[PDB]
This record gives sequence, structure tokens and C-alpha cells, in this order.
Amino acid sequence: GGYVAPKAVWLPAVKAKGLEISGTFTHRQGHIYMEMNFTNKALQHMTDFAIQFNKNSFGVIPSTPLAIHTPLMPNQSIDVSLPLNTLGPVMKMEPLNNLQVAVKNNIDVFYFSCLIPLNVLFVEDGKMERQVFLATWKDIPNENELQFQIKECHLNADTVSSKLQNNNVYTIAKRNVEGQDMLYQSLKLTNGIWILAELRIQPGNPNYTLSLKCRAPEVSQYIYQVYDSILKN
Amino acid sequence: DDGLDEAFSRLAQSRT
Repeated sequence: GGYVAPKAVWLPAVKAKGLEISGTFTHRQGHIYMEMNFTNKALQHMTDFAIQFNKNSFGVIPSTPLAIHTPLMPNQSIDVSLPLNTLGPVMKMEPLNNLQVAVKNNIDVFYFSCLIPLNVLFVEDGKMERQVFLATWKDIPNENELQFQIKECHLNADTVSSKLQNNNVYTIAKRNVEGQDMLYQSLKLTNGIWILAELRIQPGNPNYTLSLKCRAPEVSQYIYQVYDSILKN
Repeated sequence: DDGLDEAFSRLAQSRT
């Protein structure tokens, strides 16, 4: 499967009258989920749970109301799987992948923010045709190209391609030139943006060089972050 | 197959 970050505390019980929420994001077969653990550290039960997202850069929104039938009792912990889609209202956020959230129960409402890893927004149909790749790489202005060092990665090309493909980043071509592997890759976001990539792998260097071309180059740093996470994990 | 391997090798060459 694709890379899933370990759950992080998004709402600590000290800030939320005893309610702790830890979470992560998954994306299996195009279905995006916010996977959470709610823990009641308090002395009273908790009921009447609901959640709301603020508008955000990629229009992420829950697909259903929160799934919680019975009271969450003192010292109880439950796993909550919230399906999301990208058909919701859009507002540019800073950082670009910031999500503002409000969760309420019977005691209060609690606001927090978390970061959506961009890889959960990589769609399954993100393999560019080869002819189109060549034309697009030429056509996108060279001033849009941004380069990044993926440091202390020493996986071979085949392993890199496989890990990336498992995360919907497709290898369109692989060439060996002057003893260096050059991997040409594509991916597409849920909002239709294509990113094209060249990944350079040498004997000699500890670091791979990632060059990214995108018509919205603001997204490139976030793509780098998740390349780095996928290849390191 | 699609004949385009040579074009990709030229692209790679042009950037080294």
C-alpha cells in the first residue's frame, strides 16, 4: 500500500477538556480517509460528536457525519474512520496543505488544525502518456523547474520506482546516461494539477536529485516533502 | 515499442 504517517496528536486532552484526538490520512484505491483515535481522559462521558472542516485549498470535506453511536466513557478510546472527498468549498490556505477543523461533543466545541500530506491527494489516473510528457516537459517554462536534494537515500532505481508507484507516482521512462539513472515520472492531484518529475540517481552521490515541473510551482515543495517521506519509509 | 526511447535519452543527455 501507500505511505501512511504514524498517528500524531492533533487535539491534546489538555486543550479540549479531556478529549484527545490523534490522527492520520490514508488513501486506498482512491478513497481518502481521516483515520482518528478519540480518547476520553476526563471523568464524565462524552456524546453528540460532530466534525466540520473549514474551506481549504483542495476542497477536502467529510463525505459522511461522524460515526459514533454510544457514549465515549472515561478512559475509553475508539477508532474513527472518516471518509473524505474533494468536492467541497475551496479557499487557499497557508501552508497550502493546512486544514482547519472543529470537533464538538456535549461539553464544548474545539478548533484545531492539521496538515494533509499531499500524497493522499495523488489520483490513481496519474500516468501521463509518453508523447504528452515530452511535449509538456518542453512546454512548461524552464523557470517553473525547481530542484531538490533527496538526502541519504541509497535505494536502487527499481525500488524507488516501485515505492513511488504504490503511491500513484508513475515512472514513464527510465534512461541511463553517463552512468546515471534518469527516471521520468508523473502524478496528478485531485484538483487536476499535473506534476512532472525527473529523478537522478548516481553511483558516487548519497543524494538523489529531484527536478519538478508544474504549471503551479507553489505545490512543488510539498511534492518534494512527500517524495522524501515515501523514499525514507 | 512507441519508438520514444531515443527522445527520452536525448532529453536526459541535454540536462547532464
